[PDB]
Amino acid sequence: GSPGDSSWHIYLKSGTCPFSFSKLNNFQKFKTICFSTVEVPGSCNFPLE
Amino acid sequence: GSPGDSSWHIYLKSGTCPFSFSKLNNFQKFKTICFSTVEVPGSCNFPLEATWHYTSYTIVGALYVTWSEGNSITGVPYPVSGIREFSNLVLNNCTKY
Ligand SMILES: *[C@@H]1O[C@H](CO)[C@@H](O[C@@H]2O[C@H](CO)[C@@H](O)[C@H](O)[C@H]2NC(C)=O)[C@H](O)[C@H]1NC(C)=O
Ligand SMILES: *[C@@H]1O[C@H](CO)[C@@H](O[C@@H]2O[C@H](CO)[C@@H](O)[C@H](O)[C@H]2NC(C)=O)[C@H](O)[C@H]1NC(C)=O
Ligand SMILES: *[C@@H]1O[C@H](CO)[C@@H](O)[C@H](O)[C@H]1NC(C)=O
Repeated sequence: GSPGDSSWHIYLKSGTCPFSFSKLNNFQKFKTICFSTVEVPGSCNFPLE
Repeated sequence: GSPGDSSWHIYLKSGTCPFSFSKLNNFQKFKTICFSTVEVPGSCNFPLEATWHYTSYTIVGALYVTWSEGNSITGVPYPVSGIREFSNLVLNNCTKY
């Protein structure tokens, strides 16, 4: 309710993917994506800090 | 018995290894290999993919492989049996030596 999170700063880093997270909303073209939050072989990652 | 697998297409992809899977049988030279199917630190991988008439894709497993460089172990296309020392030579028209 009261934002005790005013001091904690949680944000994304830049991992090993050959693109950025905040620039997927620009006109980037792919073939298929399938995001996930558990480990899948053959996949890069964005850490969380 | 009856091949219900006539519609499912399971095949390998190309992972992060600096060579290909279908070209290890050519005359590639290594030092030691030790293939495995469970996770070992310091090893690249070939993913394994499944699909139904190429509509939707999924990832099933992997193949893990280590190596080191050398000139001791050599791939061979097919196991010729009976020969004491493996060599081959084709004369008089165009080959790939
Ligand atoms: C500091 O204390 C105040 C009151 O003691 C907390 O305010 C309420 O705390 C309760 C229980 O934690 C919450 O259910 C209410 O939502 C809080 N009020 C509001 C307006 O949000 C306050 O949260 C405390 N600060 C913390 C825990 O960081
Ligand atoms: C579709 O049905 C037929 C018969 O109902 C299946 O044929 C046999 O199925 C049994 C049990 O599944 C197997 O033990 C036999 O080996 C099958 N026969 C042959 C010649 O293979 C058929 O397999 C079914 N198709 C499926 C399950 O995809
Ligand atoms: C060329 O190589 C082939 C190998 O398939 C062999 O059959 C043939 O006799 C050779 N010579 C000529 C003139 O085609």
